[PDB]
Amino acid sequence: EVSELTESSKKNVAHGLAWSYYIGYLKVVLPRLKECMEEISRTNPMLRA
Amino acid sequence: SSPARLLIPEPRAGRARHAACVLLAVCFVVLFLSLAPITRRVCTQLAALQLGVLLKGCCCLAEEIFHLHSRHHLWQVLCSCFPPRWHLALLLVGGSAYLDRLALTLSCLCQLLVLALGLQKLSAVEVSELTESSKKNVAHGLAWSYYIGYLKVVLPRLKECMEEISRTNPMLRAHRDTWKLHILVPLGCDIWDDLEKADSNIQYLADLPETILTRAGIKRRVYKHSLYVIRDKDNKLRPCVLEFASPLQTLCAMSQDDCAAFSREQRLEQARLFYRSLRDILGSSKECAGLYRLIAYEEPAEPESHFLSGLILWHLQQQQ
Amino acid sequence: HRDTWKLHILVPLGCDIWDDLEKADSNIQYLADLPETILTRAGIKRRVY
Repeated sequence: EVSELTESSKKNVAHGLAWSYYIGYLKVVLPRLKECMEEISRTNPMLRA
Repeated sequence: SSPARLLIPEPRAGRARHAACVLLAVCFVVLFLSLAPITRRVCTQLAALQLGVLLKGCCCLAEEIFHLHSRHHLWQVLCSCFPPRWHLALLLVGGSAYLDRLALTLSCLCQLLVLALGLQKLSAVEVSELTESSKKNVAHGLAWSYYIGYLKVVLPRLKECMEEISRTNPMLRAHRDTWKLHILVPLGCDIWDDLEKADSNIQYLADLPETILTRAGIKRRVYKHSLYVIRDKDNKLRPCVLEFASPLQTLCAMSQDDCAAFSREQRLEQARLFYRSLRDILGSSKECAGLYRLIAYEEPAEPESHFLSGLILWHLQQQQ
Repeated sequence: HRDTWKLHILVPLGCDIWDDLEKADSNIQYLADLPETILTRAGIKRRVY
């Protein structure tokens, strides 16, 4: 029964989109943000504020 | 407080069991107010209600006999069809039989008539709970995301890319019936970054540099595909356009994470389901009518150093 | 300040050039420096904006 329930629903796309977005983009671009912004913060006082 | 307003549906608190328990306590309290042989009738009715799941399991195994070889390969089929909480049902049936067959006949008649008519179905609450409780069903989402993001934007623009490639070197102009992108989807999760290293007979022929640029999350289109040359036997050489499935790398990275708690058997099942979903999605499409050929293989137990090359050569031969 | 809307050019009669002009004198400090990439395609330099 549980196997048929998993197979039949072809529209459970939310979990797939969430995990795909996470692994593909956020796990690889998020950590290198503070270091990428500090260099601009060195010359722009507005970002430093 | 908040300019907007959100009502996030937090999951069920599971207080239905508490309501059932308090109702049962109320029933016991009522029975206390205002006898012994009625326990036999209660047990017989419990056995009559329990034999329904036994009938359902028998029917399920009768239907799963053909899928036995494909999924379970004899004990596994009956283990899957029958819920493990069935020994007490057999005990109740045996006790009812020993205590006493018209009653059993009418009880089983009613049970299997209800089962066959299919008037007992699932309401919205339980199906929604099952939908939102199974956290790991990324197969369909990954298939749809892959198709929309990649396969619906580069497959139509495949004739012109290879046309300029053939303009650069007319070698692949001779082969015109194999002008479609080949996709490799191993049922495991291993992915080779240097496909020339996976097999000794696969060698590059043309790979022009290209930069993949994303501006605020918007990915730029890909205008180049890597052309290869699979060495046949000492008769000729054949070119190809080869790719791997990024969602399989997604499954691999999911399995690597500790917080995901994603195992190996689940990974295999999800990979097979993703393969089936992608095949069914591409089968009923229009833009990608015949501009693709996806190859699914399971790595063999015996060590073969030229397995993939032979498989793709066979796919090319049937392609012709 | 509207009457000082013109580019200033420093030409020392020697040849010393400071890469960080904020370090040449203690009273010169940045106010705005947005990132920009200088691209030359086959010797053709892109305009500076």
